[PDB]
Amino acid sequence: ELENIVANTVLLKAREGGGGNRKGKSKKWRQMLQFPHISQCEELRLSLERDYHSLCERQPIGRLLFREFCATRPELSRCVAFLDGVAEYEVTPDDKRKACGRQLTQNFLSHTGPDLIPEVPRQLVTNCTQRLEQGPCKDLFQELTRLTHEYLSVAPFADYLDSIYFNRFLQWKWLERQPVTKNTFRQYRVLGKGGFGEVCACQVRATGKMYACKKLEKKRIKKRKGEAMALNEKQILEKVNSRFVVSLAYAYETKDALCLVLTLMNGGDLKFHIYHMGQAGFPEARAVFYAAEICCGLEDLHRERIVYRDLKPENILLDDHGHIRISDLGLAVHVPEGQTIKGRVGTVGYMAPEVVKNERYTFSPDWWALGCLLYEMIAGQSPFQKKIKREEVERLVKEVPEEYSERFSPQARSLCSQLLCKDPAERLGCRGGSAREVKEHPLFKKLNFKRLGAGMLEPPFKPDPQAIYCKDVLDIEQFSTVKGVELEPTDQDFYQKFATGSVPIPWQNEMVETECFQELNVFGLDGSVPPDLDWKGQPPAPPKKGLLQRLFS
Ligand SMILES: Nc1ncnc2c1ncn2[C@@H]1O[C@H](COP(=O)(O)O)[C@@H](O)[C@H]1O
Repeated sequence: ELENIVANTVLLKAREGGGGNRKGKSKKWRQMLQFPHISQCEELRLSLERDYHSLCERQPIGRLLFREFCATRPELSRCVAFLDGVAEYEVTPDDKRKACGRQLTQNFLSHTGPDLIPEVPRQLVTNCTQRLEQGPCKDLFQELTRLTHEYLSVAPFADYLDSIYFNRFLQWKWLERQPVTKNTFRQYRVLGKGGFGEVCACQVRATGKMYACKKLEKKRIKKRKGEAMALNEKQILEKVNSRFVVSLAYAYETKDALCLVLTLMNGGDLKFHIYHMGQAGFPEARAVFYAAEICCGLEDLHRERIVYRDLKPENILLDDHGHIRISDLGLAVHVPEGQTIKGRVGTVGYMAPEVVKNERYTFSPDWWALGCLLYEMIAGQSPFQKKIKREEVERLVKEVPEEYSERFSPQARSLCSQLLCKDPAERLGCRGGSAREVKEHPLFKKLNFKRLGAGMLEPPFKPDPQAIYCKDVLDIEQFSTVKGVELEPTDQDFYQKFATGSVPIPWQNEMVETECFQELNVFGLDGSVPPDLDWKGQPPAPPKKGLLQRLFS
């Protein structure tokens, strides 16, 4: 008994605040994150490409340092501010947009004050001013935005690369490139049973940020020969950078397992929220909201020529504020432009007709599963799965249309139905509109999609922070740890391929949030209080006025 309540309260403290001043941070982090010697970077300097878009735009710390560098030179300092303005304007609602836009116009484009960029054609200045007033469109400034970046990305770029700031960046880079091992994290109670090992929470000792650790047991992998299936999930997760898919931050090995460190979703899975949450299912508004999100998620994966192939309740999780992210991408795969793929894989009941039939496809199955899941949310039960045997369900799918209980509204039916159309080439989404058409379904009346993608819409249910949304430890299974299997040289080569260590972007963001960046990066503030006496114990000319007062009365 003891054990459960323990790890439970433990986790809550960590999720709460941790250890007081040190927000989860180990009492010796400053050391864990001590920068390397400048010379230790020279190697890494040569490796990194001199690519503007890479160093100044994609890599948060990179960008930050670049901004920080710009802050010094007024001509740049103002370029940056300008970009930050447009970026805002381009998300500012219509009723306020014109008011906001005009301020930037008068601030940065004033023909009176110092000029913005070295060579700006007077045409495009006035040309923009006009187009503004009559109908303030999104891409109003794109002309200048493009020109601005063109400016920076040349000489002010080279300048930064050849600045101290860039050295500082190299240091930061070195840190992320450092080996990661068991030691980098703390462990906690498990959270669920994965396909290849337990998933438990974990904290980065040095930064104190929370993560999930998907463990995949080295042995259980060779037995099932699911070596690709692992590497696959990783390589994908690595590439992805969507708001609706869990980001991966680390990939490392232990004696027994390979690990994926993932965005810790505190609200648990939907399989929990539907079944073990009093009466089954969700009110319309709610189920809608999720589908709507999961929609964008799918959009994003598809926009990246990737098909999920495993949308279901086990694999939709919730964050602290109450948004969702698709997870477990073991089955996912990349669809080359202008091509199709055959593959009979998934979870029974959620696999689309053409899948079961072993037919070629692209993105169909996902939109199918969204139906299945949207159904399973409102209805409170799988539309096809009381325990039912294997083959029958497959048949039940191939031919038998869906049956509605009295919970579905007029429109709630129309969507689910269109998504559960057994004819792939006529199924909603797959018709030739991608997500665009699914979004345009009238069910999503009072939801502004542009905003939802920014996460600027409040979810109709905020989880209780003090709650743990999953089973207790001894209430979770464990398959027989079959012996009679020994790891051989050939496997190590793969383990090399797998454990990349820290993932650049997410690593960096962690650094920023946990404030380590700002706390550690800044140089020239500590110890800079100009000494009372010189090296030979003498006062300067003239002697510190406060010092005398400390030696007399
Ligand atoms: N990032 C995460 N945050 C919280 N729980 C998770 C996370 N990833 C997986 N789990 C839980 O562990 C189970 C097994 O992981 P998976 O096999 O990846 O779905 C899932 O069904 C979830 O309940």
